[PDB]
Amino acid sequence: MREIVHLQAGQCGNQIGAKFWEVISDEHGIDPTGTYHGDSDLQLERINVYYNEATGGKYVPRAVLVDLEPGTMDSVRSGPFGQIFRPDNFVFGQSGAGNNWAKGHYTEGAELVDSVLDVVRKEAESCDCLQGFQLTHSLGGGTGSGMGTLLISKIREEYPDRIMNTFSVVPSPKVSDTVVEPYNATLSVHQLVENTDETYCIDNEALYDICFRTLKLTTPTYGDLNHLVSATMSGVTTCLRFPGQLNADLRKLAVNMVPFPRLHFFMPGFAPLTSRGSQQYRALTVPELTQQMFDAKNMMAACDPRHGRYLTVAAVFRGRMSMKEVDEQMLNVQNKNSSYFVEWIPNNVKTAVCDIPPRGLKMSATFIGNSTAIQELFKRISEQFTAMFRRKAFLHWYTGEGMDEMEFTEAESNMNDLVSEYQQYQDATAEEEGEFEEEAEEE
Amino acid sequence: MREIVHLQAGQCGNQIGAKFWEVISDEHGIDPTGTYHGDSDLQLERINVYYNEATGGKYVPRAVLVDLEPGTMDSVRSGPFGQIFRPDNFVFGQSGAGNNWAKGHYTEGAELVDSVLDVVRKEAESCDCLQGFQLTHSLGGGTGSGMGTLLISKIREEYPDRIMNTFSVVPSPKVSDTVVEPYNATLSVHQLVENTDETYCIDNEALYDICFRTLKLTTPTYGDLNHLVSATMSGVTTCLRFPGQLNADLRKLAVNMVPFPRLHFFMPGFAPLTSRGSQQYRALTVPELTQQMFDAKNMMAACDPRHGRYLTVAAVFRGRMSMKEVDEQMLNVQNKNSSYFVEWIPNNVKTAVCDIPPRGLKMSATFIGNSTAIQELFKRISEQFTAMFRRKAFLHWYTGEGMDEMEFTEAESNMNDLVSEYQQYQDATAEE
Amino acid sequence: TRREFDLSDPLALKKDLPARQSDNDVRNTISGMQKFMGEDLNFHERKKFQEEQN
Amino acid sequence: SFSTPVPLSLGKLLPYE
Amino acid sequence: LWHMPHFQKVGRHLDTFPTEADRQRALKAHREEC
Amino acid sequence: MRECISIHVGQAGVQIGNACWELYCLEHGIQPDGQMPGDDSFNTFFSETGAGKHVPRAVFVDLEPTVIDEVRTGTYRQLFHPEQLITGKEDAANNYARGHYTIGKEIIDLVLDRIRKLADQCTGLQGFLVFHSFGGGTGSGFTSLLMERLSVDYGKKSKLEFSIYPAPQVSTAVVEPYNSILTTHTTLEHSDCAFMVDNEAIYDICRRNLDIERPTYTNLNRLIGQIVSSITASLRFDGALNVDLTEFQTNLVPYPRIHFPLATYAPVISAEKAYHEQLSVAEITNACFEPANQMVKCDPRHGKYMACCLLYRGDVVPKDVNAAIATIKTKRTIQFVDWCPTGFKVGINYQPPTVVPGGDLAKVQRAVCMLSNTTAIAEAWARLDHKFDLMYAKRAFVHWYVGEGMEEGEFSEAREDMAALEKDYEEVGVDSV
Amino acid sequence: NFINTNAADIIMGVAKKPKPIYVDKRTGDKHDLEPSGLVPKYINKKDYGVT
Ligand SMILES: Nc1nc2c(ncn2[C@@H]2O[C@H](COP(=O)(O)OP(=O)(O)OP(=O)(O)O)[C@@H](O)[C@H]2O)c(=O)[nH]1
Ligand SMILES: Nc1nc2c(ncn2[C@@H]2O[C@H](COP(=O)(O)OP(=O)(O)O)[C@@H](O)[C@H]2O)c(=O)[nH]1
Ligand SMILES: Nc1nc2c(ncn2[C@@H]2O[C@H](COP(=O)(O)OP(=O)(O)O)[C@@H](O)[C@H]2O)c(=O)[nH]1
Ligand SMILES: [Mg+2]
Repeated sequence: MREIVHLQAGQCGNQIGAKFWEVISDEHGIDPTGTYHGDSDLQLERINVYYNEATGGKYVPRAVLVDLEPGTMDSVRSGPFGQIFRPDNFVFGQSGAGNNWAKGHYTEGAELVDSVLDVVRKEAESCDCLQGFQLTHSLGGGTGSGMGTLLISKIREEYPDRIMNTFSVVPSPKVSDTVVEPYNATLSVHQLVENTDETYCIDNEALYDICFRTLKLTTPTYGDLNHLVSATMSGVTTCLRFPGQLNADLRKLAVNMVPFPRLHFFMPGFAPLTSRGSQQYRALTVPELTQQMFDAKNMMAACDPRHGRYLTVAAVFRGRMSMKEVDEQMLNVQNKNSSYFVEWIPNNVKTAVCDIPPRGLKMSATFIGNSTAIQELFKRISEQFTAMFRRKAFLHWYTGEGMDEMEFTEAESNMNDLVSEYQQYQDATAEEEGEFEEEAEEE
Repeated sequence: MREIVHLQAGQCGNQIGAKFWEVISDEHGIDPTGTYHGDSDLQLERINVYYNEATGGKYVPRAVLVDLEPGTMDSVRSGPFGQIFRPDNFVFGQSGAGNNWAKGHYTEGAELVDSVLDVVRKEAESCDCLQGFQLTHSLGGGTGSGMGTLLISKIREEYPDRIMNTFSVVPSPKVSDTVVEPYNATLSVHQLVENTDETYCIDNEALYDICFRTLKLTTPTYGDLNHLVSATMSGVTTCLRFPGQLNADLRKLAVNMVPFPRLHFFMPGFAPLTSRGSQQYRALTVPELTQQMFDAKNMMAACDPRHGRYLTVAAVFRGRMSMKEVDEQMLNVQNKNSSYFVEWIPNNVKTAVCDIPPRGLKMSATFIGNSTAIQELFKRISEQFTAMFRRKAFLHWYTGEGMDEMEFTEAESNMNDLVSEYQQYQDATAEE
Repeated sequence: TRREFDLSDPLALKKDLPARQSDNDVRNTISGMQKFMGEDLNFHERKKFQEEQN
Repeated sequence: SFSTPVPLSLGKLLPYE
Repeated sequence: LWHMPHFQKVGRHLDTFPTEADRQRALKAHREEC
Repeated sequence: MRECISIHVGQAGVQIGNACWELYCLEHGIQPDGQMPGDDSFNTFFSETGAGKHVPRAVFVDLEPTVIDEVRTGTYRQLFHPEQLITGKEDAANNYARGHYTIGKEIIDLVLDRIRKLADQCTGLQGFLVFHSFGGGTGSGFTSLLMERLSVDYGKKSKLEFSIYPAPQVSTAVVEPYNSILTTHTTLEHSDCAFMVDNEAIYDICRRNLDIERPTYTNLNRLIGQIVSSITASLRFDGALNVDLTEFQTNLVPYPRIHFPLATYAPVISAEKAYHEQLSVAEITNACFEPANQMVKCDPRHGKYMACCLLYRGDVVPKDVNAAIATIKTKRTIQFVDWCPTGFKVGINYQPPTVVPGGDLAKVQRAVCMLSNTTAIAEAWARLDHKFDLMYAKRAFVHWYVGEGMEEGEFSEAREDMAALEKDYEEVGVDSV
Repeated sequence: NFINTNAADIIMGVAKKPKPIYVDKRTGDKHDLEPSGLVPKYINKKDYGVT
């Protein structure tokens, strides 16, 4: 009875949403029609978290699908599990954004948020006790970035004391498949900074690296990429829907991992992923999961934690397991890697343990890392944005649609302030206090 | 209880290690699929030394196979016991070394070790009480000598208070199969000396002499040579895995074999070997094992202890036997050969007894000798190195990849200092 | 016959399954992700009949 | 068929209907 | 291990010894023994 | 007619209470339905309905439904009252501020109504046993406000705390030092006694003694239930010496701010070692003073014992009790302060400890529990102040507390009180002349 | 200096006063306290007892 409302923005958001809803529909035992055909009684105990009850024992997702182009909604409706969605939750425009942030934020996206927010309020006021909002979008396009951030701003203004979760597909320096990505990526981080409680950075070249080295698939397509992203998305909120020995919901993870309100960018990972040939040579154990989860190959963002300091770490395990092994492994890694963890926080790692594993699996785990090595992503975005903006390339498409030139400079300044804040919290001493205390009061 | 991490460098290292894993898989009773099909209870008691448990009652070796050419990896995987290795344990480069120590140590070996050390640390932190690392390699190649010694140095820096055993195939003057091999042989001795706990010197001409004369085979292939090397290699660690009346592990042998930190080169030998036609005519007893152990025809090096002095001698016996006969034979050899042993160390011998014999055999023995007669090998390598370097043979291959010319001079100086130390401990008086 | 014995069973790793014993596993589904769509088991047959088409 | 508005639509078959 | 100088100049809450001289003698003996 | 009211608050409290009430039902011969298959000894923990139904005197309090629903669904769903299991809607999310000012303030009216309705059935009431953990948001904030309003409602009734102290090395949270400071600050004046346990020492004990290489929270909760049953056996079953709750309330707290005893149980052994060991009174009382058998990860050799309370169960004789206590006193490793020449209290009980099916312990004739007060927890307070201070230098995780009900100066006052508590401990520990 | 400024805004701040909410049933049932009638709000009005 802590409901989570799902929002999907853009083509990337809609495809990730379709795969994620297929994954948890199979997890809770729901056929594409909507009914329930399962084997355990613990599956319908907590199903109101994601599913609205319909007539005749049907279940529909509590998700809205929002787009500026009519072409994606056809493929989503006629996809694998397209029957389960309500037809009134598909909100689409008719003229596309054209990979433009100005069209998504001012010109075309401003006329669509008035129709989206009616459905959002309709499905947010019918809940019993709202846990919060979840968003799936990409910072490289026009529908996902601009109008997604506009929806974020309006939703945060309307519902202040709820939780806001974003899964943002940040751009890549190598797998950049759009010329005008740096403008859309630089103008969106400022709207992401002060209007989100948790943000998870997912990067396409990191997903491709996982599918090439760890999994060794022959053709790693977008179905596999969104399959991995859905694997990330399920294990964060499994503690709301399934019982366990130690529970940790979204607020419990955010409280422990966010020390300051401007530091809410996380890198995610999943644990038991193994190639087809190396399956029979490997045993599923808790030390194995903890050993392989902290691998730098496993990260779903293109940031190497060896270039920074782990500010905070969280791990959510799933399966029948002993607490002693979990606690001893997360003490052991902290005592071994002495320099990769910050020094003004003792015991940087948080543990959660759930009982019910994924279907057909014995044991699994999920990693969320708040690290200072995330500043190199913003530095690369800022350097490409500066390189383009010095010579004023592609600027008429943004300026002739209601934007003055000072917004780009303020976005650069805010990104530079964020990277300076991360650098100062990295290179900070712990055995010292100064310049704001009460001058050693009393005697 | 004490794990050993195995390392395989080069084509020679891959082939020797593959035969070695076949031999000890047959010792511990493991099918080529990987499971356990045995007939005793002591087979599975000490098996974590070399094998990691997997799901379904499967055992996978704790070995890494490193090569700079993918040709050898396919043959190893397509061999008879190739399916037992985990697929991630093969680390192979795409461009070879081409018998070049400079390519192996600076250009091509700089980027391969960043991937090798991940797997090595992955299999080293999974052990409970790691006994140490074992290496098998040859100094006649590029990816075995240069990159191999680079791995030795980096493992030495990462894990200081551990054990480093190596089986080095140093070259031979008559069975020389490479023109530029004196450079590779000379430039690795310094890195072995400054970073190795124990070194065992193996010679292909010595193995050929054994297989020609004692075993009497018509086609002495590298399979038979690797069989001899592996049968030597198993008897050094048999005391860790099998019980006995008197135990001696790798650290136990190292303590009593290394009296000085620059003296850690050993000559090995094996005892029960006999020809097919002479198999029925030979009785297997402890005096036969002891008389066939210490024969100068039997050494696995290009070294004769008649020209030198036995600094210290170790013997590891295998089989149910009596301690009195072992002690009296090891005393009788010391009494009879009074001039072939040094005097400043009394009780020059070390003895270990293991219960379980090798499979298909009743009694066996293994010998490890620290002797001064190993310095003639280094003298020969140094004089051929100087003979090439005075006329500057092949130096463009080594210079154009980023090596100064002073490295050859310091290699000469360090090798000459080592052989001078061996001369000094040969010419040592009882009193002064 | 002690409650919670399976956590400390010595033969627990002996009485286990690799969870991907074969391609035709009933239990391997989309949520437990040992099976992936991008594994082209039809790759070589598709390549051969493409060559025949050309 | 699905993406076109309710006005400006001919007789067409909606997906899954 | 480490504490602020902010929280060093704060005293005790109990007063168990009869006289301050006896307390100081006991503290001196305990410091010399430790 | 002697009775105690159990208040299990938090997930740790509920999961300890499950094992505790299973143990109590097996001790008194109550079915999971709640009916017996002239003895009134169950009245200490159960209330007899006129039709034969037995209802426990326990209140399960939580702010999340995921662990109360297991109780409402599982085997003992017919035993507990539906009204005695109280469940919020949103958990405290590891905030003392949420557990004390925003979320915890709402349901205390209902909790105190249940407490009053269970305390009005009591012919003679001994006290309240509060099961909780310092780390969690509910077990910090709601426990603090529960004891504040409980001291308002009831004047000077005894409050015993069974509390999970934070472990020195392992933990399952980050904001545990904040919660521990702000918990001990309030319970220091509003608690009567507070028995410390932590998970790391019980992990070591279960790994070394019970031959379990992988313990679990259930394996910990069974041992905690054995400790609480050993405490209440003097009330329920007859013995040579009777120890009531106020007795060891009085006999282990020598000063107004020093009310933190440490618990120990002996013998905790397995079947393959119970087949070999002769478990006599001297052996079971020598096993209690061993620092490796302590249930709190602190070494008593650093500190000095202030008082001890020993509770023996089974085939035990006072002469063999007292000779062994004399031997303990004459040993040189164990040290007492100079102003405590009489340092012990003893209790003797006749009924041996029971055994549960599937349990870890062995069926043993005699056993002993110990509640001891040492100076060697000043190091634990010093380490916890180290962690709190090292976080508090940069003011990390403080906005979550500030923007949810409480000001900043409460942090400074809650640390300045604990520094005075440390100086209190050294003043107590310093010997005379 | 981000560390000093974060400390400064943390120090120079006030706590949000909670809105009074009470819970009725075993399962959580949150209700606002002010307009329910269980708190004497309208007695305190200015026109109490006079025309
Ligand atoms: N001994 C023991 N300790 C437990 C058990 N379960 C949880 N804990 C402790 O409880 C602490 C965390 O608080 P929890 O009890 O899990 O949850 P909570 O008290 O309700 O606090 P919130 O979850 O924030 O509402 C951890 O530090 C654990 O050590 C248990 O079964 N046995
Ligand atoms: N991970 C992932 N990335 C995607 C997917 N579809 C598109 N992308 C990436 O998103 C970028 C384009 O963003 P786009 O989907 O057009 O955003 P939109 O304009 O809001 O629809 C491309 O560079 C793609 O690499 C997807 O299904 N999964
Ligand atoms: N004893 C032995 N020697 C070998 C074996 N294989 C190769 N060699 C010797 O090693 C030399 C060539 O080594 P090479 O393949 O270049 O080593 P690599 O470059 O490290 O792979 C030849 O002179 C061979 O005599 C083997 O299986 N056993
Ligand atoms: Mg909780």
